[PDB]
Parts: sequence; structure tokens; C-alpha cells
Amino acid sequence: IVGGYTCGANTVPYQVSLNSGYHFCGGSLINSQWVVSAAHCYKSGIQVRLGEDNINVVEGNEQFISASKSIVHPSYNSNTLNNDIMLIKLKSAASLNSRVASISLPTSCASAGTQCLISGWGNTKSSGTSYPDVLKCLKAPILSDSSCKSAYPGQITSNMFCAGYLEGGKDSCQGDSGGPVVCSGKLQGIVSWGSGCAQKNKPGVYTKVCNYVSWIKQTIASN
Ligand SMILES: [Br-]
Ligand SMILES: [Br-]
Ligand SMILES: [Br-]
Ligand SMILES: [Br-]
Ligand SMILES: [Br-]
Ligand SMILES: [Br-]
Ligand SMILES: [Br-]
Ligand SMILES: [Br-]
Ligand SMILES: [Br-]
Ligand SMILES: [Br-]
Ligand SMILES: [Br-]
Ligand SMILES: [Br-]
Ligand SMILES: [Br-]
Ligand SMILES: [Br-]
Ligand SMILES: [Br-]
Ligand SMILES: [Br-]
Ligand SMILES: [Br-]
Ligand SMILES: [Br-]
Ligand SMILES: [Br-]
Ligand SMILES: [Br-]
Ligand SMILES: [Br-]
Ligand SMILES: [Br-]
Ligand SMILES: [Br-]
Ligand SMILES: [Br-]
Ligand SMILES: [Br-]
Ligand SMILES: [Ca+2]
Ligand code: NA
Ligand code: NA
Ligand code: NA
Ligand code: NA
Ligand code: NA
Ligand code: NA
Repeated sequence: IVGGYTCGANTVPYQVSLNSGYHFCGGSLINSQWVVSAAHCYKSGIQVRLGEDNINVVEGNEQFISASKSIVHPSYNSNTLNNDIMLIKLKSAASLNSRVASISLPTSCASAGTQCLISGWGNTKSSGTSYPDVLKCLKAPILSDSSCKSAYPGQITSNMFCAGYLEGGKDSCQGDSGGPVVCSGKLQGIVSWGSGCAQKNKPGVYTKVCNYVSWIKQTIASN
């Protein structure tokens, strides 16, 4: 997250860190058994880390649970990043509490102009590199589909939206991938892609979760 703020420990209780020896992506806890992330975050060997603030220090509220199954969307295209969503089932259920909690799925899509909260452990610099140890947060608006297309001609599908600031300076970044965009208490987006981070006229691009609710629910029901 570039241009954001320190969230505070456990103030984003649905935020997960995906670990394969090191943090590599975010995710969102949607019930005790299941996490939603980006398909481009797929790997074998995922350990889901819940209750994290400092990802490098045990602080006492963590739950470390191996993934049993990873389900990449059937129509995921890694060249176009269309359908950039994956479900991860936990080998055992999380213990839900005030610091480890699920985020509701949307019953309709959110509109342009809606403020959302985007969070993660990704890079905090637009030119440089610098990876934080504690969770970072950014409040940002959903952009118009027309502004999004104009920013990334030929690239924005019906399963994508933009959020952030056309001026630059405030965006998600590398290492935030797979994490949440929450608006009015519902998971509306997954950190998916962009051109660099926090560049002018290059806002973040997010998977449009509302298009996937039926697939999420049916897949959880059957797995
Ligand atoms: Br801060
Ligand atoms: Br739940
Ligand atoms: Br401790
Ligand atoms: Br486990
Ligand atoms: Br299973
Ligand atoms: Br397909
Ligand atoms: Br590819
Ligand atoms: Br292709
Ligand atoms: Br269990
Ligand atoms: Br507990
Ligand atoms: Br607690
Ligand atoms: Br639901
Ligand atoms: Br909703
Ligand atoms: Br809708
Ligand atoms: Br917000
Ligand atoms: Br910062
Ligand atoms: Br940093
Ligand atoms: Br729009
Ligand atoms: Br276009
Ligand atoms: Br909220
Ligand atoms: Br919330
Ligand atoms: Br959505
Ligand atoms: Br720039
Ligand atoms: Br679908
Ligand atoms: Br749906
Ligand atoms: Ca920790
Ligand atoms: Na990929
Ligand atoms: Na644990
Ligand atoms: Na495609
Ligand atoms: Na806003
Ligand atoms: Na830090
Ligand atoms: Na399309």
C-alpha cells in the first residue's frame, strides 16, 4: 500500500497473509473454513495466517492453518487477468473472535464514488521498494467504468473495476495482491493488477467480487 496509513493491530480482522515460507499475497476470510484471494496468487504449499499485524513477530493473536484445497476460477486467464479469483479451503476451521472474523459477500455491486478500505503488506513506495512488517490501509474510492477504461484501454473486462486516485500517490502495490477491498461492510474487490503502483492515470485494478458470489457459494457448498 502506497500512501496509506498503519491500520492498527487486528483492526482489519478478515485480512489474511498467505505464506509459503514468506508472505506472498493477501486474502480475505469469508467464513471459518474459506479464504478468497487472487488466482495470480496460486501456489502449492500455502499456509494461511490469520490474526496478523506484524508478519515477522508472533504477537499472540495469530492462527496458522494450512490450506487443504486451492480452487482457481475455471475461467481464469493469466494473460488478461480476467477472472482473477481463487478460493482456499483451510485444513481446520479458524476460531472466530473479535480479531479473526469473516467479511460478508456482497448482494449487489458497489457504485463508482463509493469509499472502500484496501489493505495489505505490500510495497509502500511508488519508485522504490520498502515492505512493511505491519498491516497498511488505504481508503479510496471506486472509479467510474469510463475513467477505468480510459486509463487502461483494451484491458478492463466486465469482471474488473478501478479504485484509487487518478492523480497518483495512493494505491495498492506488489505484495497486496489477493487482498481485500471492502465497501460498507462487504467484500467488493480483490487486489489484482495495475501499471506500476501509485502512478498518475494508472489506478489499481480489482476483481469485481459481486460477479462471483454464486460461484463462491456453490463451490463452498460442494467442497
Ligand atoms: Br501511519
Ligand atoms: Br462466518
Ligand atoms: Br506472544
Ligand atoms: Br492446519
Ligand atoms: Br478439505
Ligand atoms: Br471455462
Ligand atoms: Br500468463
Ligand atoms: Br490468452
Ligand atoms: Br475443523
Ligand atoms: Br478464539
Ligand atoms: Br480476540
Ligand atoms: Br453468503
Ligand atoms: Br451489497
Ligand atoms: Br448488481
Ligand atoms: Br472506508
Ligand atoms: Br507508508
Ligand atoms: Br515500509
Ligand atoms: Br460507472
Ligand atoms: Br476499452
Ligand atoms: Br465497512
Ligand atoms: Br467491515
Ligand atoms: Br464487487
Ligand atoms: Br507518476
Ligand atoms: Br462465475
Ligand atoms: Br453472482
Ligand atoms: Ca505476527
Ligand atoms: Na498467474
Ligand atoms: Na495456530
Ligand atoms: Na479473457
Ligand atoms: Na474515498
Ligand atoms: Na512497518
Ligand atoms: Na468483458
